Amino acid sequence: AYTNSFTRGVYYPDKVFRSSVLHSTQDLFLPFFSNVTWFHANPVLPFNDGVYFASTNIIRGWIFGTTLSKTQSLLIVNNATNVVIKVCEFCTFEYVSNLREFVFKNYFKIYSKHTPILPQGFSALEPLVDLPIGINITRFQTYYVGYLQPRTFLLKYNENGTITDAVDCALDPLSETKCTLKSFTVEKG
Amino acid sequence: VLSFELLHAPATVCGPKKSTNLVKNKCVNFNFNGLTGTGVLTESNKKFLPFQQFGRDIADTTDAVRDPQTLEILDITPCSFGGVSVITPGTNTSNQVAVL
Amino acid sequence: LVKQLSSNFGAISSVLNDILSRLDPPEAEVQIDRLITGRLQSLQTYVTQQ
Amino acid sequence: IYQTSNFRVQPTESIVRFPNITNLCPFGEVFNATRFASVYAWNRKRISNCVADYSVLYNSASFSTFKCYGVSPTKLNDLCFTNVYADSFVIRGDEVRQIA
Amino acid sequence: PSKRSPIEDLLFNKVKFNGLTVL
Ligand SMILES: *[C@@H]1O[C@H](CO)[C@@H](O)[C@H](O)[C@H]1NC(C)=O
Ligand SMILES: *[C@@H]1O[C@H](CO)[C@@H](O)[C@H](O)[C@H]1NC(C)=O
Ligand SMILES: *[C@@H]1O[C@H](CO)[C@@H](O)[C@H](O)[C@H]1NC(C)=O
Ligand SMILES: *[C@@H]1O[C@H](CO)[C@@H](O)[C@H](O)[C@H]1NC(C)=O
Repeated sequence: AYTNSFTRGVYYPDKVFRSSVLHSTQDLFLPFFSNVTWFHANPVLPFNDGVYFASTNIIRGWIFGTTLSKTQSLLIVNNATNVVIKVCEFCTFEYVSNLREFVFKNYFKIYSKHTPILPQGFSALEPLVDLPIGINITRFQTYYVGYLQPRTFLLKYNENGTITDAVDCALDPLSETKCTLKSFTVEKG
Repeated sequence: VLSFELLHAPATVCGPKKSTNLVKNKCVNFNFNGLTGTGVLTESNKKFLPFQQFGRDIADTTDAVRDPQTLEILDITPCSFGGVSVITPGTNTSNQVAVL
Repeated sequence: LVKQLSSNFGAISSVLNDILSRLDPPEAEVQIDRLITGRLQSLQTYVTQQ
Repeated sequence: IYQTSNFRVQPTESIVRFPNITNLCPFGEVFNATRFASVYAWNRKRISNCVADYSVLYNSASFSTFKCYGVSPTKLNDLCFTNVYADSFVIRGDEVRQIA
Repeated sequence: PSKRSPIEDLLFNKVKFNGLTVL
C-alpha cells in the first residue's frame, strides 16, 4: 500500500542560529504530500539522492553499498550497548558513540528525531552524525521509505529558534505566491 | 596538490598561533579561528542548540558567536558612531561655535 | 538597499575583511574594485528612486 | 548649521581565541614517501585535527614551483580550515604546466 | 496626557546598522 507524506521530513539545513525570521533556502527535501512506499514484517531498495526512513527494538540497523561482496561498503548496526559503526570490505573505518525518523543522505550526513504516538503535524529534525567518508552508494537495505528531491523551501523560526512551519515553494500556485511574497498570509488581489 | 574549501563549518585545522583571554565591554577586534570583526562583547542569553554556534539576524551581521575554547555564547554589537554637525552664527557677528 | 550588501559581484567573497586577510595587496585590488563598483551602482539607484 | 565629518570609537585591545591542540600535522608521511602512485591512479589522503605549519614548507627552498590560487602563501599561517585534501602523483617535466 | 481629540487618537492608533540613520 501507499501513504501520503503529509508534512514530514524537515531538518535543519545548517548549523547557524536564527530567530523570528522567515528564511528561504534550497536543499534536498521530501516533497509535501508525496507517496511513500510501505513495508511490513524485506528486499533491497535503490538509494538515489538521499532516503527518508521512518518506523514504529526489533529494528536492527541499516546497511549501504553498491554491491552490498567485493567492493567497499557501509555498515551501521545499532546495539543495546552503545552503537557500532564500521566500514570495510565484507577495517577501513570504525566508530562508536513510538516514532523514529531518519533522513540519511549523501560525505555522510544523518539526522534524527523521535516523537510520541504517520501523523498529521509538523516536527523538525536535528543533526547527529557528520562522519567524513567518501564512497558511492546505490543500494540500501535494512516501516516506510521516502526519497529526496532538490526543492527550495521557506522556513519559519519562532522566538527560540525552533522551526514551527514551512512552505513547499513548488507545490501549488498559492505556495508559489507565498514564497514570492515571503509571507505566510496573502491578502486579496 | 593541496585543496581547501574555507567553509564556515566548525574548524578542525588552524595555524600555530596562540590564544589570549576574553575581555568584555570594550571595543576590541576579535578573531575566533577566523571571523575577524570589531565590536563590544557582552553576555548573550539567547538559547542555543548543542550543535548551534553562529548567530544571525534579519540581515545576518553575525550578532552571536560561541567561544571556541571555553564553549560560551556571546553577543556582538558594533561600537557607537555618528555624524558631527557644527552650529555657528555668521562669521561677521562672531566666531564661536557649538558642535552636535 | 540593505540586502544588496551580500552579493559577490564576481569577487571571491562578499566580506571585505575576509578577502583582505586572504590575499595580498598585489591581487586584492581587483576584488575590492568589483565590490566598490557594485555598491556604488546600488547607492546611485537608491538615491535616484528617493 | 553644517555637517563636517564623522565620529567613530577606536578599538583598544586585541582578542584571539583558537582551539588549543598540539597534534603536529602529518606532512612528512606524504612528502617523504618512498613510492608515489601513477597519475592515472592518484592517491588521496584526508587531513583533520592537526596543527598545520605551512611556513616550514614554504621555506624548504627545494621546490621549483609553488603556485597558490585564491590565497597567498605568506598569509597561510593566520586562517583556519575545515578539512584539507592532499593528493600526489608523478608526471613528466613537460606536463607540469598542465596541472592548473 | 497628549491632549488630542478622540478622532486623532483613533487615527494615531491605526498606523544594528552601518551608516544608516534617521533624523
Ligand atoms: C559508484 O558507482 C557508480 C555506478 O557504476 C559509478 O557511476 C560511480 O562513478 C561510482 N563512484 C565513484 C566514486 O567512482
Ligand atoms: C521559548 O522558551 C521559553 C523559555 O525560555 C518558553 O517560556 C517559551 O514558551 C518558548 N516558546 C515557545 C513558542 O514555546
Ligand atoms: C582549550 O583550553 C581549555 C583550557 O585549557 C580546554 O578546556 C579546552 O578543551 C581547550 N580546547 C581544545 C580544543 O582542546
Ligand atoms: C620530510 O623529510 C625532510 C628531511 O629532513 C624533513 O626536513 C621534512 O620536515 C619532512 N617532512 C616534510 C613535509 O617535508
